[PDB]
Amino acid sequence: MIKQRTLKNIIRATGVGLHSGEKVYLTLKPAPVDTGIVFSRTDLDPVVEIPARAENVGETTMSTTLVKGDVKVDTVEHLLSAMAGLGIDNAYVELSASEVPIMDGSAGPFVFLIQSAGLQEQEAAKKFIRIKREVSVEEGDKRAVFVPFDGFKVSFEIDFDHPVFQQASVDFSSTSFVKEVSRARTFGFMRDIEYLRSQNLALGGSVENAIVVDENRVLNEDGLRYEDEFVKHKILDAIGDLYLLGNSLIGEFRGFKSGHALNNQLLRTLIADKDAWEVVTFEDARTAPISYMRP
Ligand SMILES: C[C@H](O)c1nccn1Cc1cc(C#Cc2ccc(CCCO)cc2)on1
Ligand SMILES: [Zn+2]
Repeated sequence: MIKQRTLKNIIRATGVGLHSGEKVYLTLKPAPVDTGIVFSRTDLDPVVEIPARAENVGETTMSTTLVKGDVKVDTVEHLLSAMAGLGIDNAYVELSASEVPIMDGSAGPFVFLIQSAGLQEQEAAKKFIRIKREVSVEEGDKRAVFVPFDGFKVSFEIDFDHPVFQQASVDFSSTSFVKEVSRARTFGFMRDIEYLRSQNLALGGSVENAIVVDENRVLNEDGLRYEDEFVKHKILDAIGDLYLLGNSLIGEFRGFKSGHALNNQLLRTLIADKDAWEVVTFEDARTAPISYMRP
């Protein structure tokens, strides 16, 4: 059967929050079956724990923020993307501050650390949420859509009014999340330093953790990791936001200029429409529509 997975070993990492600019220490730990992904602020006394679920998303401005009362865990999406890509069902994520570290701006450092720790299969069937009806949310010209699909696939399209320009579609049962998506970096326009550092955001942002773009070009000296890196990163963001569902998806997501707000809203509409989805397990991995890497 397709079995639940956790980490084989604990792993640690350190870095800076993109938005807050704070040094943060990160600890990923194994967790028992049906725990899901749980974030833990271990700098507070008592320790405050926020399950990574759609219901705990409190802010969606330029990142996906988990919130429980007055306590937040900011920028969960890239880490959650890495967990989903390697099929981690259960894990404690400890943090010494209010934000996941940005690392290099992509999921690469996370997938690397996870696979270094190794994966551990658990004796419980993995639960999947299967999309059985189209579910669509729109707001003005942006749209986010679930469509039934025998597998897992993400299509995205962005329309930035900028000289450097986009669309991509990836089927994750036939192409590698790691090779083709995980290295795609966070990005920001120099245009938006008015906006960002008037809202006191992106305090930790630099060329070390983001593609910086002026009116005409990428300012990073070594340029781009992929020709379509921007749209690839949006796909990475979506995978992260969709994992707040609490179970892995069988279906297709289509994004049209969507982002954190509209992705979360899709999940909330999905959850609410119980005719559009079902929980399923696979007693024989050989007949299942998706597959994962050997542990
Ligand atoms: C964090 C979220 O998941 C995300 N992924 C891609 C973009 N975004 C949104 C975003 C994007 C950003 C950003 C940014 C920025 C701007 C300027 C600089 C350097 C300027 C001179 O050294 C560095 C970084 O902040 N939030
Ligand atoms: Zn991102």
